[PDB]
Amino acid sequence: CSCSSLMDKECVYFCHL
Repeated sequence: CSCSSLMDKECVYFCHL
């Protein structure tokens, strides 16, 4: 699981780092 911009913490919580 990964997002476009790991920077955007919102996008992180998603996959949960």
